[PDB]
Amino acid sequence: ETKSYYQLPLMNRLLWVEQVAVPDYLAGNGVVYQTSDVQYVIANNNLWASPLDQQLRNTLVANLSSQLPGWVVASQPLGSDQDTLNVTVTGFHGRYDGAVVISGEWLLNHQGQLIKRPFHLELKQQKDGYDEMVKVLAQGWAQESANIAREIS
Repeated sequence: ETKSYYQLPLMNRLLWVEQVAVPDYLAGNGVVYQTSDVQYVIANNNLWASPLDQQLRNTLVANLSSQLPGWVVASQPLGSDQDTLNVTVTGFHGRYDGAVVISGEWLLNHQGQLIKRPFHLELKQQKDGYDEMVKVLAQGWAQESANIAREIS
């Protein structure tokens, strides 16, 4: 009966982070739990406090800002000569064995020059429950932000 809501915590050269694309199964209200090799279930009582695609974008901006001191990173356009970052997140969920999964692809554009990279991370949840699942998803999303920053540097 208890309803719980979740938020990912929020942490020159110009970098505009565009809207993060997510598929339908991750774009609902509920956090996703993969119950088997084939099935992903949307929780009914454990929900994102704001749209996951917005949370992914805002935390990516904050995470990138903290590791790129020579850059200005924003979710709103910054300048005509800016670089752009477009991300698709195809996995962002817990799994029946205690793993959490983060997957997708990012595309950096500098005046038409491109770097396009897939990502896939899997982390183990140490304690049970949706709180820990989301904590570990946020940790993995921060790790992916570090991967992108290392490339951007």
